Amino acid sequence: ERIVSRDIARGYERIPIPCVNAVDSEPCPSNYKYVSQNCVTSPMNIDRNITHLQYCVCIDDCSSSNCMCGQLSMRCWYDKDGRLLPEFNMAEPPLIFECNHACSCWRNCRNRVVQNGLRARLQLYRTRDMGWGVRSLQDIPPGTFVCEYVGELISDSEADVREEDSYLFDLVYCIDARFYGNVSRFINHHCEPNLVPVRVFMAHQDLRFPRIAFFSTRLIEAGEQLGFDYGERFWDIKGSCRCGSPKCRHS
Amino acid sequence: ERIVSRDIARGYERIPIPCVNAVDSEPCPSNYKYVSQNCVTSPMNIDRNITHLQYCVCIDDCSSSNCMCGQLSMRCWYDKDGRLLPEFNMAEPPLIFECNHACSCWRNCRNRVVQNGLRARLQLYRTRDMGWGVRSLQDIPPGTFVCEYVGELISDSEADVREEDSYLFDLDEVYCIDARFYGNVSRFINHHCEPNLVPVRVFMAHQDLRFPRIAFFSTRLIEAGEQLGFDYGERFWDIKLFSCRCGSPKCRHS
Ligand SMILES: Nc1ncnc2c1ncn2[C@@H]1O[C@H](CSCC[C@H](N)C(=O)O)[C@@H](O)[C@H]1O
Ligand SMILES: Nc1ncnc2c1ncn2[C@@H]1O[C@H](CSCC[C@H](N)C(=O)O)[C@@H](O)[C@H]1O
Ligand SMILES: [Zn+2]
Ligand SMILES: [Zn+2]
Ligand SMILES: [Zn+2]
Ligand SMILES: [Zn+2]
Ligand SMILES: [Zn+2]
Ligand SMILES: [Zn+2]
Ligand SMILES: [Zn+2]
Ligand SMILES: [Zn+2]
Repeated sequence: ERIVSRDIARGYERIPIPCVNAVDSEPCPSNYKYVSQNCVTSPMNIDRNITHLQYCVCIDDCSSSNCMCGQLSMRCWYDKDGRLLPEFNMAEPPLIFECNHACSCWRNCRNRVVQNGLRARLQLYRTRDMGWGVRSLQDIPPGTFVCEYVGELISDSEADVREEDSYLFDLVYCIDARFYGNVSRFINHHCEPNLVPVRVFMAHQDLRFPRIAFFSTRLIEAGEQLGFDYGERFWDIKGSCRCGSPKCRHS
Repeated sequence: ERIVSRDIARGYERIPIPCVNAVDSEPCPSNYKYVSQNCVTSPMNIDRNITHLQYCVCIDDCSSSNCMCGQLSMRCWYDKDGRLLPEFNMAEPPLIFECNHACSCWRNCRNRVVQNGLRARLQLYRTRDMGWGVRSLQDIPPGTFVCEYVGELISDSEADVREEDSYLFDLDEVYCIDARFYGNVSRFINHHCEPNLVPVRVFMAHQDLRFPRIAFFSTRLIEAGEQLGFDYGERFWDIKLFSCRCGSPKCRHS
C-alpha cells in the first residue's frame, strides 16, 4: 500500500486527507484543483444582503424551541455533540438552517455543525473495481457530519454543455466537482448508502443555493468505504453498478 | 473598572474582546451589530471568478524570491513570524497580495497573515475624553497584524446620502466600508496624529481591485495597555465641529 499523497487538501482541511494505492500503479489524481469551499466561474447572483437573513434572538445556546433557526429547520436536529437526532428523517431529509452572523447567539451555539467544516479522518484510496474511492480511517457514529459536496456552482444550462457529467450534483443549479472539488468528488455510489445528502443554509438563505452536507446514516466502521445514492437521473444515463449490495438496484 | 462584556465578538474571533468601563455608567455598546467579516446590504458585484485569480506555483513555503504572489506585492513583506519586514514603507504601503486557494502552495505558507485573522489580545474600554477606545492588553511587536477594518461595503453614492459619516473607511467607481451599523472591533479605534497603526490594502480570496480589504499593522512596539490609534486622514478632519484630542505633542488637527 503506497502513500501517493500525504494530503490531497494541502492543509485546507482540519486534518490531512492522504491518498494511498494498494491496487495498481496510478499516481494521486491531479486533473482537478482541490478547493475546500464552493467556488464560481461565471457569476452566480447569490443574495448576500445581510438584512435578508432570518435569524434568532436567543440568550442561551439555541437549545430551546424558541430559536427561530430551529423553527426554520422545523426543529434543531442537532444534539450537543453535533449529531443528528434519532428522529431525523434520513429517507426524506428536511432543510437545515444553521445559526448565522445576524443571530444574537454565540459562535459555539448548538445549531452550528456544517459551518465548522470537515472533521473525520478520511482517505482517498484505489478500489479494485470503481477507480478511486473514499474511506473513513475511524469509526463515525450515526448522524455525524462527514463532508460537504464541494465544487463549482453552475447553472443547469452550463451543465448541459459540459462534456463530463460524472461529478455533477443537482441542487435549477448544480455543483460540478470535475475541475474544482473537495474529497467528495471521489465518493462512490452505493445502493444501501452509509451517507445521506442534506440541504443546508448557513451564511446566506438564498433558497436556490443549498449547500450539500453528507451525514452518516449508521455507524461507519474504521476502514469502511463511504458511499451515497447518486439517484435515479444519474443511472437513467449511466446504466452497471458494482456496489456489491445484496439489495443493489442498478447491477 | 466594571467588566461589561466577556466578549463583544460573541466567540467569532480566535480571541475574546472584553469591554470594560472604569470611567462612567455606560453599558457595553449595542447600537450596532458585531460582524467579524465584511458584509453587504445592496449587492456588490465583487469579481469572484476563480479563473481571474493570479496565483503562485511555489514548491516550498513561499519564502523564496520566486513566489509570484510575493511579486504582485513587490516582494512578500512577511517574515517567519507573520511580521512586516523592517524594509516595509509604513509611510507609503504597497498593496499586499496574499496567497489564495488557487495557488499550488499549502495553507500554512509564509504569505498568509491577514487571512488567518485577529490574534492580538484587545479590549474595548471607556476613555475619559473620547468615548470608547480600543487598547492592547499585550505587547505587540512592530509590523504585526492587529485587526482588519470591517463593516458594510457600500458605494461612494450610498455613503454620501447617509447621516452618520463617522465610521466610514474610504477604499480607492469608489467604495467605502461603513462600520456604523455592522462592524468589528476597529469601528471603536480613535484617531491619533502619530498612530501606532497603519492601514494596508490587502487581497486574499479575490483580487477585484475595487474592493481592497483594510488591515491594520503596528507601526512600532505597542505596549500592554496602550490605546490603538490610526490616522483617519485629512478628508475626515476637513469635514469634522470639534478639534483633535489625541494629545500628541505633534498633533496636526488640534
Ligand atoms: N457503484 C458504482 N459502480 C461502478 N462504478 C461506480 C460506482 N460508483 C461510482 N462509480 C464510478 O465513478 C464515477 C463517479 S465519481 C466517483 C469517483 C471515481 N471512482 C473516480 O475514480 O474518480 C462514476 O461515473 C463511475 O465511473
Ligand atoms: N482624536 C480624536 N479627537 C476627538 N474625537 C475623536 C478622536 N478620535 C475619535 N474621536 C471620536 O470618535 C469618532 C470616530 S469612531 C471611534 C470610536 C468612538 N470613540 C466611539 O465611542 O464610538 C469621531 O467622529 C469622534 O467623535
Ligand atoms: Zn437560536
Ligand atoms: Zn444559535
Ligand atoms: Zn440562530
Ligand atoms: Zn448497487
Ligand atoms: Zn508562492
Ligand atoms: Zn503561498
Ligand atoms: Zn500564492
Ligand atoms: Zn491629534
